[PDB]
Amino acid sequence: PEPHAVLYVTNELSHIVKDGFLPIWKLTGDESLNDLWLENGKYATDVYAYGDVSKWTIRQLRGHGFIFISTHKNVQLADIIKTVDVRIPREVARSHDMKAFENEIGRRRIRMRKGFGDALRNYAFKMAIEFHGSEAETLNDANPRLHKIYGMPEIPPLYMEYAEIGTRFDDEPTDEKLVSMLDYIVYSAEEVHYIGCGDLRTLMQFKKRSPGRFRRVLWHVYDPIAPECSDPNVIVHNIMVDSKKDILKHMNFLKRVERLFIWDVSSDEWETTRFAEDRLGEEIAYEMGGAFSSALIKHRIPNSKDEYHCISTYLFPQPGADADMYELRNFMRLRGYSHVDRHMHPDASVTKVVSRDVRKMVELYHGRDRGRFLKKRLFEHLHIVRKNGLLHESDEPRADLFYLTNRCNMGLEPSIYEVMKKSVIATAWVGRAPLYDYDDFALPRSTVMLNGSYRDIRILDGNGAILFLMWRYPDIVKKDLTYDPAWAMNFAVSLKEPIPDPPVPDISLCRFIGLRVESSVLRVRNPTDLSGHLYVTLMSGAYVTDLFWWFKMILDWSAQNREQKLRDLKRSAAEVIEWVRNDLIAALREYKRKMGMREGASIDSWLELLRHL
Ligand SMILES: Nc1nc2c(ncn2[C@@H]2O[C@H](COP(=O)(O)OP(=O)(O)OP(=O)(O)OC[C@H]3O[C@@H](n4cnc5c(=O)[nH]c(N)nc54)[C@H](O)[C@@H]3O)[C@@H](O)[C@H]2O)c(=O)[nH]1
Ligand SMILES: Nc1nc2[nH]cnc2c(=O)[nH]1
Ligand SMILES: Nc1nc2[nH]cnc2c(=O)[nH]1
Repeated sequence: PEPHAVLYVTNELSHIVKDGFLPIWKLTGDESLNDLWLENGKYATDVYAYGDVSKWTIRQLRGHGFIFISTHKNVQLADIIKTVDVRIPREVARSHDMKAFENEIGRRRIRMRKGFGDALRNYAFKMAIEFHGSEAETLNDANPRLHKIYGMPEIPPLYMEYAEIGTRFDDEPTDEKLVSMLDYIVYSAEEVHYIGCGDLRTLMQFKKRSPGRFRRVLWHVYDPIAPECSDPNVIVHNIMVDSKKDILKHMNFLKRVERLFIWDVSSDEWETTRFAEDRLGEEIAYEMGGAFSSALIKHRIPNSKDEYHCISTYLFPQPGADADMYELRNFMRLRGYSHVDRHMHPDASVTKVVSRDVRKMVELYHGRDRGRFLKKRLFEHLHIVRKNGLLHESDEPRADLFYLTNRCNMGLEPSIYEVMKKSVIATAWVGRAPLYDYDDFALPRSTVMLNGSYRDIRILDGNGAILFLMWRYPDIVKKDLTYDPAWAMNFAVSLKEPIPDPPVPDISLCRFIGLRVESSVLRVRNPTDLSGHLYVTLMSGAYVTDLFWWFKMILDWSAQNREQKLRDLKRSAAEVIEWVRNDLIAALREYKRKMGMREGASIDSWLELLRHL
């Protein structure tokens, strides 16, 4: 709503910037500390800035909201040598088009959006066990043997009891049929019996394509026509399969593992054959309900039958499958050991299918130039546990990311805070901007700042948090990590996180950019320094910082002593950019004087924590 980035460019690139209609800061590397804070403090939109920034650290530069743009991969600093955030392609200078240039900045900038979410996420796999409002991404980096991934993802087209279908959505071309099958089924199974594995280009491309989850799986692959395989996680079977005795002989019962059953089998004048192949695929699985958690059985749709039977949990259109291709896969969940609790997905049973309702089903969702999102929601739906955060009570520690402030959750604020009162790490939208690509609403910053900050719960804006995690967990969040601080500040981040001893006023906490431009706007629109300094932060709802800690840094920490207090920075490897109980309590009084009801206990709670400490 207010937060900007400084789009710092390098020298060769500078001259053009001068053309476009956004403001240009200019340096001049001297410039004492307190210049950059008052200058930067001017610009209300994003800016461009060029010139010598030798002397500064990075955290110092990110705290200002710098984004680094050059023809070069990097740029000298005082802290370290920072990988350029946005690299302009040569020709796409050069040529000085101002628009091509700017247009260029934005893309990468949205490409940057992931970096942020990532560091965060990455912290939480270092911390939490439950995850709520998850998706394919959080899935993608989950250790399924430890993490516990929940949410309510948007559900794919299914046949069962039961139809409702479709309805149709836009989609995109994806990995070929068979591979793209593997793609959504293989998430947590430790062992995989693949019946009918053919020439194997299938399975092999899966490896050459997504190697990790290939390699943490054991693969029995049954087929007469199957080749040899050097890969030692691939016990290859050249027997053909009519029974479960062909599969049983090859399992270790002394050890509990999640096993997966994939049946994809067809022979070489009509084809009941085709049929009693699939049925068997299934039957063999069904007998072995007891060992497998799952079955991705092939299921071609008959010509000669108007409605038929089968044992199934779900039925669905396979992504990247040819339009004419009239074959859905059947998914059967089963009783048998699993790291993902699938009980919600009903215990695979007998199912009457109206061929034509299935016919239509292929007709909406199949097509070579489709499948991308289908695949997601298939994958998403199969391996996330359908549970709802605001409502769910956890015995273990949890993470609550980028789902809380979604438009579905509207008006149920109370719960949201209760979450943030005890989530390892959760996040809320706060940005008051237009603001494309993102569908959330935002919380009054003030309200966040006050409900949010607890003894255990640290309450920063996204950037603030990034800075903090850099400073506290330097190798969950490398200093070099590319992210966009502007955007990072449309987020409110909470962390189960002790206030520092000593409460050193590190950038991660103490940034407050443009608080002066912020203040005077106040006075001319709704009128009425450390005392007032506080009132603004709240009145502005430009800022989301950790009240508690900030408090505790003032009275317990500053002053104290110029001498004795830097020193306790050194040391705490902290750093800064700006270089009494009776004051603050008035701030509060005045603030809620201007806002009964529309807040905020609490306040009351906060006041009565000074008038006690
Ligand atoms: N190695 C090997 N594999 C075989 C063989 N036959 C089928 N497959 C396996 O069938 C899968 C899908 O085939 P495709 O999608 O081309 O067609 P289907 O197998 O249904 O065709 P099929 O029923 O065997 O042939 C008759 C024709 O019916 C046509 N058809 C038209 N409308 C429909 C419909 O509504 N439903 C079905 N099932 N078929 C329809 C199909 O296009 C098809 O060409 C292939 O991936 C392969 O694994 C074979 O002889 N050798
Ligand atoms: N910043 C950000 N990163 C993400 N990574 C995946 N989803 C998101 C998101 O909504 N925001
Ligand atoms: N099946 C599947 N779908 C995805 N959608 C985005 N990433 C993935 C992935 O790794 N697997």
